[PDB]
Amino acid sequence: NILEWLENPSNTPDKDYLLSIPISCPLIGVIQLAHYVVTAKLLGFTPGELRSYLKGATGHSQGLVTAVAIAETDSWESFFVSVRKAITVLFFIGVRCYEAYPNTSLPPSILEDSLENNEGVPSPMLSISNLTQEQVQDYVNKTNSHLPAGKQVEISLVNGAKNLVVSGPPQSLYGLNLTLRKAKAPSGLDQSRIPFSERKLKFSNRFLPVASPFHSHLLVPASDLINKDLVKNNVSFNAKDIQIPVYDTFDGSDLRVLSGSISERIVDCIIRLPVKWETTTQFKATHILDFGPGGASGLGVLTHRNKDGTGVRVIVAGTLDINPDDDYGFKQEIFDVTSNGLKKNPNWLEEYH
Amino acid sequence: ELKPTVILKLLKENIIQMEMIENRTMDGKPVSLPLLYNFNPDNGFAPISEVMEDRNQRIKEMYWKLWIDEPFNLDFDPRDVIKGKDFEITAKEVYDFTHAVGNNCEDFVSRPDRTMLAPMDFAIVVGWRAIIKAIFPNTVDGDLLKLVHLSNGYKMIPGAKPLQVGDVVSTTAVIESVVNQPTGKIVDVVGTLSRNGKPVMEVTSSFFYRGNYTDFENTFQKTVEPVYQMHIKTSKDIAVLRSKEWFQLDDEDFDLLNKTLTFETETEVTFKNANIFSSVKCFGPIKVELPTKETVEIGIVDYEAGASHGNPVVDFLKRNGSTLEQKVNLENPIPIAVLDSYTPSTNEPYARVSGDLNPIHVSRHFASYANLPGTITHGMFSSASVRALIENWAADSVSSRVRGYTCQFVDMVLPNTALKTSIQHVGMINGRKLIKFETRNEDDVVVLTGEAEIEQPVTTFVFTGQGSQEQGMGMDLYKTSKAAQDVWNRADNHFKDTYGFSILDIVINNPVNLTIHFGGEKGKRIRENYSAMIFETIVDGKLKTEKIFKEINEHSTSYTFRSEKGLLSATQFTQPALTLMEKAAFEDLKSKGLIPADATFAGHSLGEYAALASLADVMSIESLVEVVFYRGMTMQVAVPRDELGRSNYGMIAINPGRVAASFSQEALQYVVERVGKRTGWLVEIVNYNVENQQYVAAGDLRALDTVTNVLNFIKLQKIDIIELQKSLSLEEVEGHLFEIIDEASKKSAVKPRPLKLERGFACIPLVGISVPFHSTYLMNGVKPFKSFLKKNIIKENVKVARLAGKYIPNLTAKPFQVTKEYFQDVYDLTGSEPIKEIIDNWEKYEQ
Amino acid sequence: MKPEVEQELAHILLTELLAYQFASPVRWIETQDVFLKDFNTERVVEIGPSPTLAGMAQRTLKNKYESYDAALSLHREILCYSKDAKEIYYTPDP
Amino acid sequence: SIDAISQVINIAKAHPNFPIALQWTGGRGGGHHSFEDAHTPMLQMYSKIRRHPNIMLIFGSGFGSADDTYPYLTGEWSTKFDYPPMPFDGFLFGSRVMIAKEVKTSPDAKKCIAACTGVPDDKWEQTYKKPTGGIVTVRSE
Ligand SMILES: CC(C)(COP(=O)(O)OP(=O)(O)OC[C@H]1O[C@@H](n2cnc3c(N)ncnc32)[C@H](O)[C@@H]1OP(=O)(O)O)[C@@H](O)C(=O)NCCC(=O)NCCS
Ligand SMILES: Cc1cc2c(cc1C)N(C[C@H](O)[C@H](O)[C@H](O)COP(=O)(O)O)c1[nH]c(=O)[nH]c(=O)c1N2
Repeated sequence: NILEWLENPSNTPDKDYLLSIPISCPLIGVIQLAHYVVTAKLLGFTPGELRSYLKGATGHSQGLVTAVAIAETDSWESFFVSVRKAITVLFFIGVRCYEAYPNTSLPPSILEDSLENNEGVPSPMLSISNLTQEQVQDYVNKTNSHLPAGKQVEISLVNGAKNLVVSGPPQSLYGLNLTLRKAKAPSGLDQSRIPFSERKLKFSNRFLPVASPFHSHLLVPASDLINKDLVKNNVSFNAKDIQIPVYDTFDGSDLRVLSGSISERIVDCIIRLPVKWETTTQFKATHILDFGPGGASGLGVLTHRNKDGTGVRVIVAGTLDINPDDDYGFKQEIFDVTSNGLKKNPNWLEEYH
Repeated sequence: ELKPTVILKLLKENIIQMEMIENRTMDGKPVSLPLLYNFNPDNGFAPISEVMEDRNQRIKEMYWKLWIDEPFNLDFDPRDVIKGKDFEITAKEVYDFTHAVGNNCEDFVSRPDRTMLAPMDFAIVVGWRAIIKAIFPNTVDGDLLKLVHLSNGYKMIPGAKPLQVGDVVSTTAVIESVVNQPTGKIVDVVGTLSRNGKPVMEVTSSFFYRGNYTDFENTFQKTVEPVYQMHIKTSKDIAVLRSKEWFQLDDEDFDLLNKTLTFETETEVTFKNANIFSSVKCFGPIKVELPTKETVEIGIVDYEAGASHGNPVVDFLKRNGSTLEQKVNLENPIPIAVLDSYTPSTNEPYARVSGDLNPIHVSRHFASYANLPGTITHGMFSSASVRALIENWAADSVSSRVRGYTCQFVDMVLPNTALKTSIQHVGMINGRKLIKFETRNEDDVVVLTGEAEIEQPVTTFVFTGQGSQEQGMGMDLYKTSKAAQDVWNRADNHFKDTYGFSILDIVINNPVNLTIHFGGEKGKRIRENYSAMIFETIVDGKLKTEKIFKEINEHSTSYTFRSEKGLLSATQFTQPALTLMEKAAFEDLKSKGLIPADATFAGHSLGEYAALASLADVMSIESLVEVVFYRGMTMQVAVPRDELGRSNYGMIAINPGRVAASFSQEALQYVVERVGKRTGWLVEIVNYNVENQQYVAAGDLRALDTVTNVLNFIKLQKIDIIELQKSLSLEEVEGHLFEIIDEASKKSAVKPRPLKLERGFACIPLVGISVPFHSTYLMNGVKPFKSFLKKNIIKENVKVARLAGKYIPNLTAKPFQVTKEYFQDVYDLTGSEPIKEIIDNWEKYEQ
Repeated sequence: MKPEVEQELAHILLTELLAYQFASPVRWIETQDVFLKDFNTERVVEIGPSPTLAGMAQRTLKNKYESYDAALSLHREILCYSKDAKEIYYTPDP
Repeated sequence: SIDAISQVINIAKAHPNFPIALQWTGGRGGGHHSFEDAHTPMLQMYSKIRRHPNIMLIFGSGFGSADDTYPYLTGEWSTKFDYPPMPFDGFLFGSRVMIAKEVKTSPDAKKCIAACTGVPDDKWEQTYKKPTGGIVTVRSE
């Protein structure tokens, strides 16, 4: 009862329940569609008009559903058709994926150890910053050798050259984290007086605030059930209805050039296939509008970090705030009618040629 | 939706019927309780009177339809066994049950490549119909609307694995006790869940019919009495026991003097009235403690009386014996957690999964009629809910660890109550932790108390061998612990009485020499024991008995044991002393309830003897110290000694990683074997302790000094053996190592015979070791020692259950098993005629 | 196999195991591997006057089980009776 | 180091109209040297430096020709590390000019310098242990 929760903050369930994917999947869809509508309405565009100004759309994990949905949109009358399809895909992903891999209580000894070692509350997705994919894949290979098949972890998101996410059982990832906490040097270690090549590699690892292992073998059983639920509730995405390119999160190809079902591919990209974020963002653009949730903690700022010095300006479309560095934009930059609306980020090759 | 709950009308002219309707039923059809009232308008002040005739029957008929899926028949005997129908545990029932009680433990959740368990709480679902049928017989006449559930408890049968999805579980229930108390009738029910014929767990439920009951002919009480122990010290104690008719030895001429007896009695009682019994039966085995601390049956208690005010058997045993308490309290309770939980807004989900369709939990009208504060939470919901917390916190979410759980339903809970459960570790019972919990409501009122028995983490005991001994070892424990005192005192007495020395004196004072005097009658008896101490060898089918202590004859007045530094270092004293310190430590742990029933164990060398006496009780204390004293003497005889008691033999711990990073255990094996062959002296790798970090070389003190100097030279030259033997030259390394060995051997041979072994870079000498333990030098000792072991290890004391899978021998580093494969592997390691004969003839032993 | 026959064979096996242990090497590498790996023991309690085998288990774990123990998230307590009485008896400091 | 580059940035921020020549050298430079890689700290700090238009970014250490400096001038150097191009504003040449005619270096010291083979950037850290390309690291007072 989201309307009840929004009217009365007292009657809103606890964060753990909200975070569970049967709730969080469709509601993150709704947040993104809501930001898209606020954007379109304050510009006096129809959804299709705002869509027509876009060279392309894509999304990170379940964002890819919202990206295909807004790619289909034309008028305010038929917008709720696209909203329904998106909400329905995300409902069945949330529900089926939760049924395939429900969260269970984690041993309190594991929780106590993770909190005393300034790691997160364990979760099915661990983010590793400042290690290469090869390095992370070596540590997951070591962990996976000992573990049996149904407990094995895998690289789920390649967000950047040194920004990786590992999915699998929270206990299996706590196991990976024990292996990592040996290999990592203390944060307040001075290595300035050590030769560069002899330094102990320092990196970050935190559990993500998520409740399901997206992009993992654990959720693969849910695939067939989600596909059947979509054919039952009459949710398809036709290439000819998708007016802008929508980039696949695995190979960065346009979803419109698929032979098979786009809905089946999108489901596959969310539940099974890893997100290769630098591969999917290979498109040429001066501006990137980040509708997704998280404001400055969202996909926009991640994408900025990957694209810094190529002449791409990210705008965080969902948050009004002030960036002191002014290296990416907020909401106000979309609507500004003065020169402040058209800020270009530096391309170093051109600027210092 | 809106449904009829009550229908009030006139049945006949004068009979008011209030039909109470339950809509939440087994088959969906509503069930109606007709409450009947007389209307007598001649009594204007109170014209309505309840029809009390058949009222408990009418209530039972309703509850029967709601709870039991059988024909309504209250004419069965409360003494008879109740047979519940077979129950198949499905994933769907486990899912529904765990959600209903808020149990999020992963063992109960479907996961890939992994079998789904049922929680032990699931036992009430399987057993409810059998268990609850016990409060229904005609002779157990009570008002089910006033039924209180006092207590519930689960107990896993030792060895039994937890319930799983797929398991077909059969249930039996028996009424243990039904007794009329001043305030109501208590019914104590015991359910037994079985799977594949074998019993898995016992469910204990206590129910209370609030009321005034005086039908004492239908009451009875079975009590399992606490185990009583008597130490029979005097002949007066024996006479007092023989004066009791109930005390009935199997063998009347059995010798009770100095024996410890245990009485394991059960009391069956029938009542004439509240205070006087109409019958008393007290029966059960009387057991004597054997020297191994095993108890065996020597007779029965068999008491049978009519009208009585008491049980004289138990009164006697209380006054004269001591109570054996399985539960042992910790010094201080260890707080585990203070946990918040909630009762659900509705009791229908729990009602559906449990089959407990009691209207008082779901129907406002029944709860009102029953005078309750509202539609109270199922006590069994609160049980399962607090048990899920215990399982999570106390058992670290390993559901298999929870072996028993009992809860006392102290007070009723309303839906949407916030409960606070304090969980504490308060004691031990048989290796299991004893967890106490107390659940309070928002008003700080105790609603639920109980306890759980949680298996300790998987444990191994490892028993140290020789080298570890020091003066005073175990003497702090000996002061404090009664268990440790009994071990030491029994061994000290055996040594004093048999060999004329105190093992305690040697541990405490570590004398350099010890003279044994053979004066007087006692001295001649002790001298005989030293003389009768013989090696029993078989040579050409002939018994050739040799003497240990050659210098002791019938004209000897004394014998002096000799040492350089102290006799605690001499192996015939070290062995008993270490074995006792270890057995005393272990007996203290056992006394405190700290030993898991399924612990594994191994001992390093001598440690193996303490381990076997400790965990398996294969030998008595006396047998143990005798066996290891002999073992030590066998080793002392095998080794030449000087006047001061010094040998030309020793041991070095070699770290192959401390010489060179490329120097492996195959390189060490090679070097040691070459230093042995070149010099002709004794040196072998005997203890494999830490892979690539600690190997022990035993033998000739010169060979050990040579090996130390060779490895010191190899470390300083930084020269590899394996790289040269494979990539440079074939068998040249052998010749090259010979001259390095010769350099060290020439310097070692010059040194005097009692040469002090020096600490190398890759070698450290083992202090207080003078025998080449575990070398082939001691192989002559095996046959006499084997014959001695065969005499002193009695086969009746070998409990396979206490060894099988648990004991890891040093010889065959594999968990002990009585299989052809195990025997064959032992034969391959050490060829022996008895084992070969067992392997060949294995088929006749199987049948 | 009958209980009394199994007992007889167990007696013969045990007498032979102990008899030969005298003059056979101590395979404590393989023993530690059996109880640390094949049983995933969480509490190793060393019963002795000094921590020799505790030291050995602590070094075996560091040398060949550091990744195994991390991966399976199993916490080993290596307790010696002589030093770790409080942990073995469950008598922690107030 | 990174921290010193941050301090240079703070000075540039405080005097936004005053030209700051940030002369970046790695540990591979002649004379008193750091433990720092030449590339890694530039890859981390280049973006933050280029936010300050008054900072003129000079790359030194290890350079002796047009060929070896050209990739730093065009910015293509940073592409080998999967970063966008990162052009530099100029170069410094310490070691390279020590055998020039007008340097006071004694003839036999010039012959000694010339005879040093040097090593590529991947091997420079061997100077801490042993002679590497005829060069070694020693400690000042
Ligand atoms: C050998 C033994 C004494 C080593 O245990 P310890 O005293 O705790 O020794 P440690 O390895 O912890 O270190 C103590 C010091 O002794 C020395 N040392 C230990 N092992 C050594 C070796 N193999 N070679 C040389 N020096 C050694 C070192 O100086 C070491 O200091 P370090 O840690 O800086 O290297 C002990 O493990 C032991 O008694 N093992 C043998 C058990 C046995 O097989 N006996 C039964 C006989 S049948
Ligand atoms: C002979 C000699 C002497 C000095 C130096 C270097 C050399 C080679 N360097 C460091 C110098 O300015 C510059 O940073 C490095 O030389 C650049 O590295 P390359 O030597 O070109 O590889 C140096 N730097 C500085 O700031 N003051 C100085 O006095 C010196 N002295």
